[PDB]
This record gives sequence, C-alpha cells and structure tokens, in this order.
Amino acid sequence: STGSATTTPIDSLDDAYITPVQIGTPAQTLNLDFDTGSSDLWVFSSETTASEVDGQTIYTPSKSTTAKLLSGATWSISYGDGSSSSGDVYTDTVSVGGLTVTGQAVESAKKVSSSFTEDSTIDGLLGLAFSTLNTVSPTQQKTFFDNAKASLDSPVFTADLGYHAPGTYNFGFIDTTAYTGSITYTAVSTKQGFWEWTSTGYAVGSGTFKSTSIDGIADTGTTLLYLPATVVSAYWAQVSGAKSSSSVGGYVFPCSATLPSFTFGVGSARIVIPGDYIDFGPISTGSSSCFGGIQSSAGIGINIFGDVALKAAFVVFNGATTPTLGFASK
Ligand SMILES: COC(=O)[C@H](N)Cc1ccc(F)cc1
Repeated sequence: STGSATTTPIDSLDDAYITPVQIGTPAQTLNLDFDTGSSDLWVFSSETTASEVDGQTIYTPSKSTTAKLLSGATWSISYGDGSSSSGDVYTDTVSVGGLTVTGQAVESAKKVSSSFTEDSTIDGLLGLAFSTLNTVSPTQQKTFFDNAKASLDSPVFTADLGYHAPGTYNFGFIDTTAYTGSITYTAVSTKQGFWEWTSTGYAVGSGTFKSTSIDGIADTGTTLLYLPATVVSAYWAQVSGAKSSSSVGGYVFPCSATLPSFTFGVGSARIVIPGDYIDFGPISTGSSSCFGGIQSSAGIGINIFGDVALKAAFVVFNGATTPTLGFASK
C-alpha cells in the first residue's frame, strides 16, 4: 500500500502546514499538522470545551460507525512552545492520501490551550515521531506510520514541504521525480523518540563550510531552524542591523535587508536554504523589523531542523528496523 497527500501552508509565512485526513465512517475530513517531532494523533472534537473551539473542524465520534471508545485511556501533551491539549481516546479508521489504517488511536481533545484555539486552520496534529513518545495512558498507542508500516510497499514516508506553496507527504514509496541528484542518508538515534541525526556542518552565504557536528531533530511541526548560539551568531553577523532582541524573543533584522543563504551538511552532501526562506516578515503589523528564521536553540536543550530547513530538501523518513534520514536537494 502507499498514500500521497498534499500539504498546504496555513498562511503567507509558512508558519505550519496542514494535510487533509479522513477519520471515521462516513469520512470526516480534518486538516491536521503532520508533526515529525511528536507521536499523538489528536483532534478537535465534539468533546472539546466549547469556549476553546473557534472555527476548527471537529471530529464527532458518535457520527462514526467505526469509532470505539478506548476505555480508560487518556492523553495529555505539552509541546516545546508551551502549548498543550488533553483528552480521551477512540479507535477509528484513518486514511491519509488513500492509505487506510484501521484501529488507529484518535485522541479526542477535551481541553486545548489558547494557541490551538487561536489557530482556526489547524484541526489537530498527526504525530510521526517514534511511538515511544505517545502520551496515551495507561496503554501507549502507535502512530499512524507505525500502524501503516507493515501494509506499506517500503517502510518509509517522505516530506516535501513547499516554500510559500503546497507540498507533499508520501507514505510507502520514494518519488524519484520529486528531487534532483541523489538522496544522502544519515544515521538516526531513536533514544529520545525523535528523528535525531547529526549534521556535518554549515556555511553562511558564499562563505567557507565549517565542519562541525550538530546533533538535532528533523521536526516538521516546528516552523524555524534552531541551532547553537555560535552558529546563529555567525549567520546574523552577515546581516547589517540584525540583532538579538530579548523583547521580541529572538533575532530580528531590518526588513530592507537581503538575507544570505544558509547551508547545512548531510554527510558529504549540502542542503542550501535560500535567504528568502529565512524571512518571517514584520514582528508586528507595519513594523520595519523582521523576524529571523534561524534562531538560537540555547535553553531548548536540542537543535531543531524545522520547516525552514526541511522545506529546502526532499526528506526521507526511513522506518526500517534501523531507521535513517535521507536528504536530497530539489
Ligand atoms: C514539542 O513541540 C514541538 O516542537 C513539536 N514537534 C512541534 C509543535 C510545536 C507547537 C505545537 F503547538 C505543536 C507542535
């Protein structure tokens, strides 16, 4: 089996991407944020506190002939940005791009935090990290990918995120038309539950490549690229007037600037992030200070190759018995 679904940025900045997901029978289509940094498939639902729903599409298990309460199971999750949600659990049929899983744990929100409420375009999350991070208690549940893996033609999924444009998530096959050159594979540690890997270094603009090991995670549910403070300072030093603002919460730069590219290493290969990918626009409406797309990971405790990095590549999440990541230019 394979699946193929289009993923669409939620706004003009590529703050996140949403992918339609069919849940239940008859199908209820919700637009979920596919997140390679978490392991819960959770949705706004008929159970979500009414005051915490503002424009989302909800899953209503009572309208699904295939929904079953997973008796006694609860979930509660807290993300890196301080957002959170919690609730109870149903099993139901879930399809992505024509690939169907029966008996998938669908975590129904009773509570969502303000950031979720304030984002009308995201109906929930579909976690694609390792199932060891799934928060369901007392019986941990598997991700959609882990449940699909054994029906797939190949135990893989790929992320092909667009820059200010739609992209694709494929399951079970590698579209050799979707990238240029070859795919460079690199080792993964699953010890923390993430797609954790080690970049071989970086360059700023047309500068020399610095060979240095940068451990981090491939995380489609994080907008920006978070790297060590040394690396980030070296980048923003090439942008006249850029500075770290404690008031704004990161590096800002003059909106009149032209940003340099940023290159990261994957083994002996190189992925180039164009400068325009690093522009996240005015800090507030009408401001001439713009927010940077490369930020320090200091105090996060991990480096994060979020969408700014991943959208510059065709990314293979290889879920074979020994997982690996692959990156290709495109
Ligand atoms: C722990 O948070 C993360 O970094 C997730 N992988 C991405 C993520 C960030 C915010 C959010 F509301 C949902 C998901």
